[PDB]
Amino acid sequence: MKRLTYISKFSRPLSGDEIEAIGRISSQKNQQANVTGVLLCLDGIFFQILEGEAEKIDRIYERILADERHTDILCLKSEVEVQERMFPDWSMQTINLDENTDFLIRPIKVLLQTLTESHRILEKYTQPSIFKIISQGTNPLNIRPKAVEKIVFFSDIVSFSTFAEKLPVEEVVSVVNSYFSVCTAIITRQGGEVTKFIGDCVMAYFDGDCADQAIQASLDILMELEILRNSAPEGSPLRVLYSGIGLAKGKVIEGNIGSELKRDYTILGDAVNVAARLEALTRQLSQALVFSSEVKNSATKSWNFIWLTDSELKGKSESIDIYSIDNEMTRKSSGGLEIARNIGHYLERV
Amino acid sequence: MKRLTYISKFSRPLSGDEIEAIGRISSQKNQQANVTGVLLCLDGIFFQILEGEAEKIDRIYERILADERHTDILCLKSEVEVQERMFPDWSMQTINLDENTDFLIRPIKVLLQTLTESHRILEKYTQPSIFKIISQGTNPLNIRPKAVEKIVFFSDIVSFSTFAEKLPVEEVVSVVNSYFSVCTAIITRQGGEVTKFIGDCVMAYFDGDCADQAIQASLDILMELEILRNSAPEGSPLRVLYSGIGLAKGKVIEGNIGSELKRDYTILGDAVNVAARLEALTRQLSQALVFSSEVKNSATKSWNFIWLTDSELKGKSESIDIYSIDNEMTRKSSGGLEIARNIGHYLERV
Ligand SMILES: Cc1cc2nc3c(=O)[nH]c(=O)nc-3n(C[C@H](O)[C@H](O)[C@H](O)CO)c2cc1N(C)C
Ligand SMILES: Cc1cc2nc3c(=O)[nH]c(=O)nc-3n(C[C@H](O)[C@H](O)[C@H](O)CO)c2cc1N(C)C
Repeated sequence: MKRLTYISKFSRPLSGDEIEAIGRISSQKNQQANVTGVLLCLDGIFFQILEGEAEKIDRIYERILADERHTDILCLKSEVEVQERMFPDWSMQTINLDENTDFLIRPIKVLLQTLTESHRILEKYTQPSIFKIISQGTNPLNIRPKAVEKIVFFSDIVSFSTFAEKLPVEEVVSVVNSYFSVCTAIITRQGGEVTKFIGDCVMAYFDGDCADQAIQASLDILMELEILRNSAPEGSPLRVLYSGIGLAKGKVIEGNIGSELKRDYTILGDAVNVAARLEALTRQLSQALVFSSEVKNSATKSWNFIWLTDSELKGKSESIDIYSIDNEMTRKSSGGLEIARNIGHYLERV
Repeated sequence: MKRLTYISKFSRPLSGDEIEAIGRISSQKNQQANVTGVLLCLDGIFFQILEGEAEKIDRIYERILADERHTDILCLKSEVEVQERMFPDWSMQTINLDENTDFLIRPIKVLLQTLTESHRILEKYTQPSIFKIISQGTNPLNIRPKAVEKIVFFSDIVSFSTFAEKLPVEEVVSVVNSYFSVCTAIITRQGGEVTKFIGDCVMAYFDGDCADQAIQASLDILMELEILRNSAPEGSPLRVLYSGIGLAKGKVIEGNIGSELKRDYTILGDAVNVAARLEALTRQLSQALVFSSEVKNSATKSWNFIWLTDSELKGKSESIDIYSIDNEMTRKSSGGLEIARNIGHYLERV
């Protein structure tokens, strides 16, 4: 079978009566499906273990995930090869530790709480792909390195040094984090993975056969930033936030790369270098979005490709043909590269 | 008072009798010091909460940290402003959950275990500075951004593309991770912080008044790699592993930078760019280690500085004077940059 173990946070307060009530209705709809498990709660935190049929389990959990009485739902463990059940006795036993006064459950309550808020902290510092992998039923640390084709995405803020020059530290961080949120949301919805931030640069990747998603995610980012600029308060740093984006494609190594005590599940390869180099040429080329020939040809949609240049770098000494896409949004975003050359004054007066 | 909460792993097996025995001797030496708390164990994992006087607490914990009957000791929480005690009743009560059969502690045992291995996984993906900050009694997520002077360290592998060209993926990752371990150990012991890996590049920083530690950590790395090369098996990829290092100094922003769901506690500033640019010139300059004028002058030891060049980049259009240090190790390491231009053949035959 499949055994899922998750934790979540109360969206708003709940009383034992509502908790127990969710317990009962849980047990019933569970008995119907031969699903077994436990539900605990401790100071506004839910713990649950559910076991049963794969298709059954995922369907319950899809409903648990869209239920608005809890949030920050995180799968701690997914076992997909289960043959045994740990909670044969309960369709959905519920244990409210808040009310518990028992002598040994007490020291155990404060451990749980401390373990949990700690885990919550680490979650915030943890790459998204790690929890994906965990929810797909694998331990990230056990994945062997592998060669894979990827589209690599690289982006940064135009004239970011002017920002950090002129703005108080809290505004600078605020601006960068806004940027990073915009990119991460759109890249994730489009099926990609944001893998690293460095300075004000985003690095991400999509599966090798997803050039169209890479390009679209990028056009969407340009669009989102345009909404954000024209929507921002008067004098806002935000009104002159502009990005350059660079796309490349290549075979890369995917896996656990790092020192002994600290690793990233990430990629490593020539395409990472190429995408970064491409993004850096967006100033010279006056194109907010630049990508390689291979990204272009690997694309299968009717994009309005424009040949930009024949350019050198690296490497093997061969010139690489560089492309963008011509439409209202890239034109506006490309014009924004010029604007961004001279925002020091504007920024000065925030 | 101060309340410390940590978890650790059994270095080797222990029986309840040894566990309880550590409990008793714990309770006694604790009663002596007005220290209170709890010790739990669950399948080869120790949980402990200790409360008492700051100087008392740190002294016990210094002894706990160097005790070889457990490992992977991680402080989950440090409270330094405590006025109340949660475990007034026990100098060191011990609760072995392994033996427990109680009806509700049972579902609680499997939660603890799952929460814990999960937390263990995330630890591996988590920056070192986060646990430092936690052990110093602060929640990393609550630290406001701040301007600070830093020496930024940047390093990478010479001709790394030849490696990823010629070597199987497992060897490539093995080689990079070896590199990253060597740098991280030495940078950490010398008081610095490795903050990010990107491709095969390390980025780190030291406090602004620690140029001497920055330089020494770097010389030590060159030395460590030399030991590693000349110590490696015949034909090993390792025997042609070489690094270039770049040091810069400047005022930077330190803080939580990232999207909503994923952040790094890191730095951001011109000095980060400058150090990277400096490291890239190590090929041109034929100097394994290059650093800026400011790093030099901020240094207070009798280093054997050699002026390298007057170089341009960035930025503000001003030429920056670039330095290295002249001794047997930098000379050997600088000669290694030439060697590394032509290791494709050697690597081919591994
Ligand atoms: C902690 C918690 C546990 C839940 N467990 C279950 C569950 O085990 N089975 C189930 O069908 N539905 C559940 N639910 C919610 C149910 O999916 C929905 O109430 C109904 O099944 C939708 O018809 C749970 C909800 C919870 N809330 C408080 C966040
Ligand atoms: C789980 C565990 C808890 C410990 N707790 C304590 C403790 O609470 N107080 C203390 O003085 N010493 C301890 N110790 C170890 C002691 O520091 C040393 O045995 C002596 O104090 C050194 O004289 C603990 C050791 C442990 N091992 C099994 C990893």
